[PDB]
Amino acid sequence: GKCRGLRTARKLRSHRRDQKWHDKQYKKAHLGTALKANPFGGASHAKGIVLEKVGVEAKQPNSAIRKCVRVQLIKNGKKITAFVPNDGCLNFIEENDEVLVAGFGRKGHAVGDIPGVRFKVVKVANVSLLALYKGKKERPR
Amino acid sequence: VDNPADFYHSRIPKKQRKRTIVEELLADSEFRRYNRRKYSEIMAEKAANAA
Amino acid sequence: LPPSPGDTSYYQDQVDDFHEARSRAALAKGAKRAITYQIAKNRGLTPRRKKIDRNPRVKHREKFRRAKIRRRGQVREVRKEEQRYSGELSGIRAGVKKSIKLK
Amino acid sequence: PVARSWVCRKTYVTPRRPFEKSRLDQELKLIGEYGLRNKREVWRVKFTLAKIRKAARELLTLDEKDPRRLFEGNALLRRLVRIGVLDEGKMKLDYILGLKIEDFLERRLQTQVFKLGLAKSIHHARVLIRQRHIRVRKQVVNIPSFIVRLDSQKHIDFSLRSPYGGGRPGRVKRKNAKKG
Amino acid sequence: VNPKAYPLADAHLTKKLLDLVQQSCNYKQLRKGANEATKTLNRGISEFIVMAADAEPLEIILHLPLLCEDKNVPYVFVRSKQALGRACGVSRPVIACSVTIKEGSQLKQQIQSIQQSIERLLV
Amino acid sequence: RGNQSGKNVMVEPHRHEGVFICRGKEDALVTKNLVPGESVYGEKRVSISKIEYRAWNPFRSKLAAAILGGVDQIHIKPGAKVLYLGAASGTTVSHVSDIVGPDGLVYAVEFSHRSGRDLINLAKKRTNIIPVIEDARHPHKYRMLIAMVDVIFADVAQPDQTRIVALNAHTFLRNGGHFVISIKANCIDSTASAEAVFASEVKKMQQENMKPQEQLTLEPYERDHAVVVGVYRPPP
Amino acid sequence: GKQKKTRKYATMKRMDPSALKEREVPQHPSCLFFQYNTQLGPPYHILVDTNFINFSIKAKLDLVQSMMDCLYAKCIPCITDCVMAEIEKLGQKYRVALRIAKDPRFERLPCTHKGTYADDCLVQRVTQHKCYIVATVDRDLKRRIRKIPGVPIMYISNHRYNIERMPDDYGAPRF
Amino acid sequence: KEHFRAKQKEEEEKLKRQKDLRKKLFRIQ
Amino acid sequence: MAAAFRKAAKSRQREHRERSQPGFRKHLGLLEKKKDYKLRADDYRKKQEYL
Ligand SMILES: [Mg+2]
Ligand SMILES: [Mg+2]
Ligand SMILES: [Zn+2]
Repeated sequence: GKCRGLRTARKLRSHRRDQKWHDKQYKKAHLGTALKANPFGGASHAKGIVLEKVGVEAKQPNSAIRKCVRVQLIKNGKKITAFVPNDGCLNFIEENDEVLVAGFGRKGHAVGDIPGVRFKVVKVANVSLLALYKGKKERPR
Repeated sequence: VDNPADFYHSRIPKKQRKRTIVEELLADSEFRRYNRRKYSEIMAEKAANAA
Repeated sequence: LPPSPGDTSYYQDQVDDFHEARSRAALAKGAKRAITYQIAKNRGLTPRRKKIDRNPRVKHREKFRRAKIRRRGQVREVRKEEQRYSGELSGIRAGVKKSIKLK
Repeated sequence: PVARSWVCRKTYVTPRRPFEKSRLDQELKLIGEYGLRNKREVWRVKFTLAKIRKAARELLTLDEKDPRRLFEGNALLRRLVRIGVLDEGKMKLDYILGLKIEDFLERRLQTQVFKLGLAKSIHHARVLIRQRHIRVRKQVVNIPSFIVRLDSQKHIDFSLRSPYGGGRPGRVKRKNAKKG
Repeated sequence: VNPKAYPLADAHLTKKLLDLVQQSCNYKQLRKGANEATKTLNRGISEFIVMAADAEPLEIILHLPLLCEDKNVPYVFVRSKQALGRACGVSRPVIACSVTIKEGSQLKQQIQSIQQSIERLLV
Repeated sequence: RGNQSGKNVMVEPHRHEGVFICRGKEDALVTKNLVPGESVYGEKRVSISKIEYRAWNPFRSKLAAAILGGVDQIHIKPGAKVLYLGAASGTTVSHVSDIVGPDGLVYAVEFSHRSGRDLINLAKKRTNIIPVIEDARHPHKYRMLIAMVDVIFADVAQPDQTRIVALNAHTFLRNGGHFVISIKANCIDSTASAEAVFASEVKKMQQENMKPQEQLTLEPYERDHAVVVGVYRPPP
Repeated sequence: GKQKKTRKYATMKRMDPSALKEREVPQHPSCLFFQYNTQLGPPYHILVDTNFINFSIKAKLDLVQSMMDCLYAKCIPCITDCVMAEIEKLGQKYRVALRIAKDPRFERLPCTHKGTYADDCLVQRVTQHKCYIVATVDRDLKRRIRKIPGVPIMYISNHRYNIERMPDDYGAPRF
Repeated sequence: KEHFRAKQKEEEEKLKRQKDLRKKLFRIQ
Repeated sequence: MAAAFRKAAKSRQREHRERSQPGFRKHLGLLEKKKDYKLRADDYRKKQEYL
């Protein structure tokens, strides 16, 4: 057992310091080892260039395959696959366009969604896709 | 049976009284008017369906 | 022990039962240009909603009115003898028992 | 350095469990019976009642002859009697623990106007208040959530300038009289 | 005092009774007269019955206690029909009045208190 | 509208013994008139071809409200001895006298002298009713007049209903007998909720060696009312 | 110990057209406005399970005081004959819980059942009256109670009491 | 008919996630 | 938010309409669609299985 003496504050303080460092959450937070762990490098969003549309080039009319695109992140040059929210938003997006990408799928994947894709397209030319779809804004060139 | 207190509230005149429940249904106008309208509609769709 | 004599399995094996079940099922089956209102408020493709949704207070009022209607199926509303008693105006059912058993 | 004030507080809290059938049914019943606008109006009163009953419980944790208990309990009971939720014969902390939310909902000006016969419906009472037809003593009040004190209850009437209160006829009457 | 007018209210209870009668009139909740009081008992909408013990023939209101005992409705007597006349807002004497049940009334607490005060008179 | 005088109608027995159903455009609950040609309280009667039945009002009687409400058993049957507490004028007592018939007996207890005079006049015409003008809180004061009974019906409407019923049950109710108790929640305790009162009254009955078996509310006709039926000292 | 072994053994073994149409259809209780219990009132009667008492001892929680902290209202704990019997069968090791159960503030209510099984007795009282709150930490009992409408459940979460299906919870812990 | 369908919809919701669907299919296999 | 996209598209509720028999062939009868043929198709299949 541990010491339960009246004059043992220094011994008790040393035990609690050691217990803190064994917590993996405490070490990671104080040393800053995982600040840049996420694919966005610590940011919540990222900007990318639309490479080409894998779903449309294949002729499968699944509508879950059709809304997959390939983009290249500007910050680190990685190539990822993202979802377009709806078929017909593909018409607003052209190749070599600049888009804003957010995360997707932490909660999970719905029925009819392709597993292993963890990104979605939110804006093109700094305009939200829903506003373009609803006819509230026009895409500047 | 009649009650003296219900002379106006709940009492049928002796001319409207009948001997059987069926004769009561044969007399009242409100039931006859509705029943014949419903019966006509049923036979209308019956002829409409069969043709 | 053998089954009851009235039973068909008394005189039928599994081969006959397989064929008879199929046969039974088949037989049983038989100069200024001002902008328009559309331009001024770019509503766009906004979902169309009912007029009741415009005012939240009157929308809640209709929800309460319907809820009392739906409750009438579960439970009977208390009423006074505002007229002389003249019967039930519906049937009297004698076989349905609604009491709660205490044990 | 400025000469402004930064003192403010929230008056309601969102519910802890968002999908409870009993909670939704209770809210539906309260809103329907008292003609409220939304759920926030219920949550505000629930917040107030929670504060009052927590104070009563904390006072009841103390000894009867504790000076703090006597002073604060007397103050709380006097305020509750003044606003009209308690009775003069029920001046104990236990009766504070007995309090419900309908007791506070009955003290709003909207339900007071309806219960005194000035309006023929609770929503009609709300509309009458919002259109400046109702006075409490001299003062014209257009806030439906005005909490009526015990003494103010006998002095709710139609305003002197209202068409219902012996004032000048309104816009529609004048226009229709001009037509004919 | 005629022995048939048994639940006779004292001076203190009479003042409370006449106060509530005046309030009930303002809330459109009072039925005035022996015949109208009888009809509320038949319809089951009566909170309590207040009668005047100084009716020169006392027998003209003695049918009301019989009806109350069947419906289980409390009843009392007061000493003056003229005082009961003012409390009902009437310029004539009144020998019987009835307070009516109204849902959601603000007088429910005062009516409940008066009902218990009546029942204590009967021990 | 309703059941107007001069209409043809059919009468059939109910599930409960001694009770009948009056089938027509409207359905009414009726009992066989022990004294033909007389109405106790202005109810409508039906003539059969020498035989006469009286309509039963559920707004003016609590036993009729329970029967229309779907109670399982009432235990008041022809040829039974019934002790009735709180008879008042006797509107329900008159229908109870019809059910027990000439062989049965009803003991009607009513303390009020005003209603007691009406009960005696009702007892003049019906030979199976024994009027007892006494306080039900002291059953020993009328123990001479009452023999062992089969059913106790109580409609006293007092804060001490359970004590009053238990005292009468120990003195006059036979082993295996039954009781029917009407409970008005506002009378026992106005401060408590109606549902909490009903659970408390059941608990008090169990503490008096009475076994309640069923309960129901009388909601269409009464608010915050209940009826409890049980057995006293059940046979093994 | 073999008290443990006998317990697990016991739990393992635990798991013509003329005729009148008659049918028993119990009436829906008038106290409930759909799923909301209106007759449940600020004096709360709470049916205490035997394992609720023991876990209140382990968590250092006084029974009446902790219930009042959760509800800010007067609470009356209730003990059945079935629950009192199970505490007595536990023995001298559980003598502290037995003394707590016999407290003059508590409501002692009788029950005439066949058997001592207290989960069945508490479910039956819930079905009959709809005026109680059920305080238990037993998982399968809580599953049965959740199927009965209008009856809240009180349980222990962290080192505090918590309530489950009660709209007037007020001073109840957040998550 | 509508009541029967609504009961199945709750079961469909009770496994509507992608990992939940693959969960049973190994278990049924 | 796929629900917002679907709800915006479904704002217009016009559905496609059915074409009728040409006038010069009106004496022959109504032009049958897939719903009409399905009635006569199942009727023939039912009788053949019974036979
Ligand atoms: Mg609003
Ligand atoms: Mg157990
Ligand atoms: Zn038990």
